[PDB]
Amino acid sequence: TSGPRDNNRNKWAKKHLKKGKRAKNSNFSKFLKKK
Amino acid sequence: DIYKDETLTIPKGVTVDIKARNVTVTGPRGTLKQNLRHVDIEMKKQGNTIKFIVWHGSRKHNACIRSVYSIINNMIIGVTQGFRYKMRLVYAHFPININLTENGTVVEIRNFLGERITRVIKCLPGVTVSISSAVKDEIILEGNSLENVSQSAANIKQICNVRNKDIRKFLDGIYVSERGNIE
Amino acid sequence: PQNEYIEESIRKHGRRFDHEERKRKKAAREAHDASLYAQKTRGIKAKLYQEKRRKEKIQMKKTIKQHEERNAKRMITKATFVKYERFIRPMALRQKKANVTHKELGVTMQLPIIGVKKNPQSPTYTQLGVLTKGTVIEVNVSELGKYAQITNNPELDGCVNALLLT
Amino acid sequence: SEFQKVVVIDAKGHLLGRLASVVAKQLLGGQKVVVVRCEELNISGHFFRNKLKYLAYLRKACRYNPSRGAFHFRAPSRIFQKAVRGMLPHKTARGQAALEHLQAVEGIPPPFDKQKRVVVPAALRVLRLKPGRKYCTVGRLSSEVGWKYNDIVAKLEERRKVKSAAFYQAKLAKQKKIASAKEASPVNQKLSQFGY
Amino acid sequence: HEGKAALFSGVQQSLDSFDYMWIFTNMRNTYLKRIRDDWKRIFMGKTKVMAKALGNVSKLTKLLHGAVGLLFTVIGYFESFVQNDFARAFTHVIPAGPVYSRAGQIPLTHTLEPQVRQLGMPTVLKNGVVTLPLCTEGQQLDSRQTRLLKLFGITAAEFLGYYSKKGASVEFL
Amino acid sequence: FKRYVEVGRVVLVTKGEYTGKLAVIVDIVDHKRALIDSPCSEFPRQVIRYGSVVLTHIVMKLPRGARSGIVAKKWKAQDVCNKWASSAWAKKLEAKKVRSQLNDFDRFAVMRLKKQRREQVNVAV
Amino acid sequence: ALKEYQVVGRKVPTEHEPVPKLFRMRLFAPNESVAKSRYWYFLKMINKVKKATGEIVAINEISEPKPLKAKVFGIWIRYDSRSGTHNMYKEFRDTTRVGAVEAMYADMAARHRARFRSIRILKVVEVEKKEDVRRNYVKQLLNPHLKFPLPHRRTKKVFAPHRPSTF
RNA sequence: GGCAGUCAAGCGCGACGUUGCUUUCCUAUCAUACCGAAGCAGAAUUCGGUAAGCGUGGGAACUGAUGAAG
RNA sequence: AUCAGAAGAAAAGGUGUUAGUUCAUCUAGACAGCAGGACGGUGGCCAUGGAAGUCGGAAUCCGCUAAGGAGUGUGUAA
Repeated sequence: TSGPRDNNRNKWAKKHLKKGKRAKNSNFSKFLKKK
Repeated sequence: DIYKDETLTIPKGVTVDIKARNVTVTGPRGTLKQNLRHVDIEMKKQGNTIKFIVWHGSRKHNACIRSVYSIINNMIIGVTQGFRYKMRLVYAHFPININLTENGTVVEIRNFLGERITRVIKCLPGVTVSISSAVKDEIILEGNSLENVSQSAANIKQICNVRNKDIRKFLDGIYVSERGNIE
Repeated sequence: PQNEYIEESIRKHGRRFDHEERKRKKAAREAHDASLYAQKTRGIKAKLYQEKRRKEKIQMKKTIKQHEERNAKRMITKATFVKYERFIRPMALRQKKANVTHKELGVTMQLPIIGVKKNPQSPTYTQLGVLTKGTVIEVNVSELGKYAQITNNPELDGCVNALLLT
Repeated sequence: SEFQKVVVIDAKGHLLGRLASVVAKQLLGGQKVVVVRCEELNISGHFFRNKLKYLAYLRKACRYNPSRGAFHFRAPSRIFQKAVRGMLPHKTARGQAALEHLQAVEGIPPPFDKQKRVVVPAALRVLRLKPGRKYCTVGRLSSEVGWKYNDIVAKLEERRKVKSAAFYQAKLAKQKKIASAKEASPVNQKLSQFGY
Repeated sequence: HEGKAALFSGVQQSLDSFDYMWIFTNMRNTYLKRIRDDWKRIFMGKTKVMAKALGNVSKLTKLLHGAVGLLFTVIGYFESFVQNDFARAFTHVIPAGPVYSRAGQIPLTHTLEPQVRQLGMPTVLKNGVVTLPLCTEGQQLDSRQTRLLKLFGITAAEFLGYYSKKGASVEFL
Repeated sequence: FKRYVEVGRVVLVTKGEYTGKLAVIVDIVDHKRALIDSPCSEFPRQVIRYGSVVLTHIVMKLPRGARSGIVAKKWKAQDVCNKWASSAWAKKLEAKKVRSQLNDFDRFAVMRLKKQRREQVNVAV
Repeated sequence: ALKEYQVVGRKVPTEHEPVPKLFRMRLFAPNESVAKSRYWYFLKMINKVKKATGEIVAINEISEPKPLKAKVFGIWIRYDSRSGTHNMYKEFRDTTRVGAVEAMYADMAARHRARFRSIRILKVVEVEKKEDVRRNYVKQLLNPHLKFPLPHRRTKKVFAPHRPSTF
């Protein structure tokens, strides 16, 4: 596994957060901001 | 001693300026700016040359005199002749993927020993890398700042760095062979 | 794995693309690496590294000298040998054999103690036949009867390293 | 030669242990000292020099109700306020009455932007330190230990300078008018023989 | 010092030599010894070192520079015969792919395992077989090309007065 | 622009009994001492250190180690005095020497001077 | 300060020795009571004439004949170390023999932490030729084209109004 | 490691050498993290380094609950 | 000095530092840096599957020169 301040569990996550959740969140708040 | 002087003749580059304690070295290829805070040394201009002087000091500061003389000369080589380096890849069974993006800044590398790890090699500011077309498995990276260019390929050498295996049998990998000027 | 069935196969398979450039730079970096390894090291491990360094400096100096020449309770707590026996000597503490080194021959050989001629500590110790440094002890010299003086303290050492008096 | 009722000491370029000793005497002298740009003070020795000399001070806490131990303050202002706290007899009635005459703040608040900012010529870095030496900046140092307000003050101080710069050109344009009017008064040139 | 004195003393005796008045690169040391073998020698030392010891000699000391030496074997052999040898640092071409040490003249020693690694040029030794212009005419002799021409078959090097005892007429021809 | 320590460099003694006298350097003996002279005979030739002197920008042509008369001979020809006075540096320091001989009534007469001068603020509005 | 003293002396003449020899020393001493004490120190270790035997005849000062001329002094020192063995040769560049030995003491007090009695100066000669000066830094303050900016600049009254120029 | 012998740095001994037998705290890591070196193809294994954070070689008024007051 | 500074370890180490002492060469060209030469008996005899200088054991001699070590390691089964 890894630890709290483990870069190995954090370096790949930043590349994993580039795709996946980030664009869906941008798609989530767009309709939320719509009146 | 009381003096330690070394002067290098300024070439036809656009700027050998050292004003405001900064190396604003501009040449024919472009303009480069760098901080001049390596050491408090006398950068004196004399016509078509720039003289580096370390007056009334010891060797601890005097040893750094030749570094700025080389650093400016290194900047002069990039301003006038530039830098162009070619790195050679080695593939045996699984070819290593390489994709130049953001005008060759974002290097999308994959399939290093068939690995699914996405290797993104972000280039240093001011350097453009490209896959050389003359020789297969060769990447040609060129730029003005050789220090940023050399450290980027070394980072690229540290990107797909082999680990957890015998270095003898597992020998194919990323290497640098050509390191020279752009002119 | 190595030279047998790997090296010649590696010759047909090629080596690393920078197998030579990495070694020479590391070879040149070693000339400056030994100073910080001598400066930043501390503790017993530094002295151990200094022990070999002092040995290497001595080894090179001898080689430099050679190359220049080439260019030219009542108990007995001490070791014993075996009313009047007021103290107690242990069976493990009693010693019967001793590493007897001849003075002229220089042969450090384990030999049995024929007897105890004289103990320099006390006559009661001589009566008890305790093992101590500098004591006169009878030793069989047939396989070499002779006396000997203990050149080493068998109490702190644990072994009766004695030199022949003859 | 100053007995102002209030002095403002701009602290960029000063040393810590030499300004804190100059100030500590003027506090006991009865003045009212304000030290602005305390964030841009200097300390002899390189960046890690005081860094372990203060990371060591973080390892020092009481072993009874550890919320009663030493209070290791992280602000650049309180770094220097600590320095003027051991220099004064702060356990007497004259120490704790002197300490409330000192106001040590970072940046420059507007109540002291529009006033004179004297400096100490006996504690300055460009004088008291050998050229080409190792020195660390407190406000650049204490940020790495917990003072999380670096990016705001460096932004805030940049706005104040250009506003003060705009103040200066109007002031600089003011005396260029009186530069003409000083010699235009003819009495200056024939009656300069009283030295003036 | 003594080695320079040994060459100056020998040159003084070579200046007192009988005749043949000889004043005479990229070739090997065997070429000089063979020239010494074809001489009843090969001894140059340092250029102008004997001139520093010797001090039309004044005009000869001005011309005393380069590779010269006294010998007595000749004139026709020096004028006509020039030894072919590899030069120091034509347009030699680099044969791509599997190459031979004879530049294609082998009717091909491609098993150069240590030399290819010592070359540093862009030639991949795939499956133990090396596979990739060696030089250019009218250009300076490149040292890397000189290292390549050392392995290649390029012998591109063809290796004035009579200081007589009674004549002593060192001509400038 | 940067000024240096030469032979024949004009200096100014800032800390000493001859404080404020224009003197010229003669020979450099060390990194802290030197040889210094001035044509004013009240200033004897002597070795000033650099901690109690301030350089001056004006330089003058002189070989090494001239005797005092030749220092005066080269001083009178290359007129260092009244070349120093042309500068704005001399204007303040000389006026510092007049504004300190000012008595009470003269320092009261300057009050009148600046009262005749203050109402000159009539300017191009 | 320092003051170089010419000292000569002898022992008490006896019937066996009607005329004692006279011994001259050129040494350095901040006053005269230490000169005639150091004088019996050197002469006791060399000539073995004790203080209970000898007498002192003449003390005079040697002012430097050319204090306005720059010079270079080669300095021979016998230094008494913690092993008591050092002969030392050192060069100083200044104007006066009085001033050199003060600087000689100061440097010797720093690098080798020598006290008063731990030093016995042996010989002081005004070395003159440029080819005999055997020090690199002394040689460089003696080239005709020498130059340097001022070191150690610093140009009461605390609370300066503006920034110092420091140029 | 000690005894005997040969040297010999050097100042009669002489160094490295050579010949004879005989709760919590602390890293000094026991695993986990990361690397270095090794006949280390891989697995597995050994050695070394950082590393005591957490796990599985040593040391030994305190927390609650109200409370006036610039 | 990456907690320097305001006897117990101490023998010794530093491509740490500043001053020095004694030696050598040095515009007959310092050291370095680079170009090139850097040879022939000979692959001496044993040593061996394979040892040509470089797995290795006594010599380790020589013609040649300014120079070549039965060879300084790298290196190949050689």
